Amino acid sequence: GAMGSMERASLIQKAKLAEQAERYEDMAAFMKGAVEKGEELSCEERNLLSVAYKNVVGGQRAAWRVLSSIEQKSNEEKGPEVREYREKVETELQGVCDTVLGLLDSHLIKEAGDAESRVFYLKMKGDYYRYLAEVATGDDKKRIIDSARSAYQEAMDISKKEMPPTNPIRLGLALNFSVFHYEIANSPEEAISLAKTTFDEAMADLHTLSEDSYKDSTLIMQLLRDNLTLWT
Amino acid sequence: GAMGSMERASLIQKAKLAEQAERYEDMAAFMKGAVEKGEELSCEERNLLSVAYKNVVGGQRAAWRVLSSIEQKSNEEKGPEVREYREKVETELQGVCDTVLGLLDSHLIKEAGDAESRVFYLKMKGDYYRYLAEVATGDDKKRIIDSARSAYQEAMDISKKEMPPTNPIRLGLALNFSVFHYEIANSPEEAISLAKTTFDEAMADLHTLSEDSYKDSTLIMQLLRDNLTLWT
Amino acid sequence: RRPSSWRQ
Amino acid sequence: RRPSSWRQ
Ligand SMILES: *Cc1ccc(-n2ccnc2-c2ccc(F)cc2F)cc1Br
Ligand SMILES: *Cc1ccc(-n2ccnc2-c2ccc(F)cc2F)cc1Br
Ligand SMILES: [Ca+2]
Ligand SMILES: [Ca+2]
Ligand SMILES: [Cl-]
Ligand SMILES: [Cl-]
Repeated sequence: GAMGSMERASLIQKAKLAEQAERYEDMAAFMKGAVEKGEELSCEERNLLSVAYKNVVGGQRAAWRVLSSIEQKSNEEKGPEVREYREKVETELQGVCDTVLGLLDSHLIKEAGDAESRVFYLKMKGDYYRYLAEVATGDDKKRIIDSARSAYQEAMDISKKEMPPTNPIRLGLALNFSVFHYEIANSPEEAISLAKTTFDEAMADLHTLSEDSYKDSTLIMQLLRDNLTLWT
Repeated sequence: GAMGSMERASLIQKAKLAEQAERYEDMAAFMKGAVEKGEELSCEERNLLSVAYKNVVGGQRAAWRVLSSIEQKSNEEKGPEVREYREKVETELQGVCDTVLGLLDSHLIKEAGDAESRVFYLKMKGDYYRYLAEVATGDDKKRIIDSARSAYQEAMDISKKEMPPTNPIRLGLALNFSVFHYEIANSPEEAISLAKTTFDEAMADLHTLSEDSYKDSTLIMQLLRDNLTLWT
Repeated sequence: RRPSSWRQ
Repeated sequence: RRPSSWRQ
């Protein structure tokens, strides 16, 4: 690996620097190097990994949607360039998703013993299979979709047994699983039911929280509310 | 070159697509391939080249300034990581500047016969030597600064002889040359005098313009005014 | 519009 | 603040 010669702590330090400089490709490369040191990641380190790759793939998804819309308007004969460039961005996006899924499979998930870390990595696995499903059209599209579902579902089962309803990673997992139901699985009623049940059970648990935990949980509850207002 | 196998028109088409997708690194690679076809660039094509690399180097400059500020605060012993990463971003920035200057030297400038294209490319040359000067600290810093000045000065001499005072590339050239005077050459009075004289002589020529040309010229005049208000 | 997934 | 150079 290109980062094999740099200290683990130096990679973490430089990932935080790249975040400040809004250099998210560098940030992702640094955290990939940190993961490949073979040690488990702390809560802070897991978030750095997540933020880096979410920003990288977020720009690729936004670009893919721009090009896909142009491509659809063109097919409503004018040259192969639009399809070619959409395919180029698509292939780069799939490469990043495959890289993240490789880090999770080797060997972040299998070494995640606590519910907190295991749910985190399974939510990541669901997210990046979902991003693969957004662009999928081939023989394996249904298997990609079910791979996202299976990872989300295991994370949901763990979070319901081991976490309170206001736990931020439990809330974020339910939010993204509901987005999966609505946008990928074409199950809007399941999406709405999950978002409502998650919001209501979090609302009833707020009384147990400090001011700092209250802020974290209500932030994600507001995202659930935003989708419910969009969907109903 | 990596773009040697793609048609010139396809590279232009994909550069416009990359701009719509906000994929400015792709946009710069496409226009570099277009330039390396060996034909002169149209007005529209020159702007695509400019916009692509200005966005790429603009993100590198912003990142370099973030890291340089962190580095200065650290030196007011805590590890080499900040300097190392600042050097990494710095080297990448210099690589992009060197690439653009190579396109101008081989062979955009020498084939630019009209005043409009030659001033455009000389303004580019001044800009990218200025970006090199922003990070320069070595034996050749004064020569880098004078290389920027020499390119700006030749472009200024041509624009004053061959263009009206409201010509957008003449206005933009004077704006950037004034920024060079203020920030690089430590000559604020020369910067202020140039910006004021450029604004006033453009103001007196507005009466000759159509509504569309009037909008173009007053846009750049407003940038000159913004700097004059900042500097006085 | 598109729905909201987790964002930082 | 920093001064304005040409921007599109
Ligand atoms: C997907 C996701 C949901 C919530 C959060 N989140 C919000 C506030 N803190 C956190 C967080 C940070 C680190 C961690 F290991 C778990 C966690 F919930 C972050 C993400 Br990614
Ligand atoms: C550096 C610079 C200054 C002005 C402009 N500009 C503004 C409106 N049109 C243009 C333009 C576009 C293309 C061209 F070849 C010359 C030109 F002045 C663009 C730039 Br870059
Ligand atoms: Ca070590
Ligand atoms: Ca050809
Ligand atoms: Cl392509
Ligand atoms: Cl580095």
